[PDB]
Amino acid sequence: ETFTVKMGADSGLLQFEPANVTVHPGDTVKWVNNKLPPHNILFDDKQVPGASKELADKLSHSQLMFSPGESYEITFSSDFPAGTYTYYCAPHRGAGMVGKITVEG
Ligand SMILES: [Cu+2]
Ligand SMILES: [K+]
Ligand SMILES: [K+]
Ligand SMILES: [Zn+2]
Repeated sequence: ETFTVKMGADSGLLQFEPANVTVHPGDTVKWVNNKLPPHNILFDDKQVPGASKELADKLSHSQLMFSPGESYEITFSSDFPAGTYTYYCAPHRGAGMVGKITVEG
């Protein structure tokens, strides 16, 4: 299954929408650039299962997305550890533009 997360709410709020997503192995999360760009998607090393920097760096899309409809996807395959992956947008960090993917297992 694919879950679409908007970067910037339709309401014009600096939020990921939905901010919290629960996922099963094999699912994809697709971020779509929506309102009030730019946005990016950063996972800190201590905010993914096992605190793996190698994992968090692979998943982080640090490059800025400016155009509506730009997208980035992660397929959380069985290669991914179960647990929480907490992320944020650097440009809007002070606005609380944060999210969390929970991979069940
Ligand atoms: Cu943002
Ligand atoms: K993070
Ligand atoms: K940062
Ligand atoms: Zn860190």
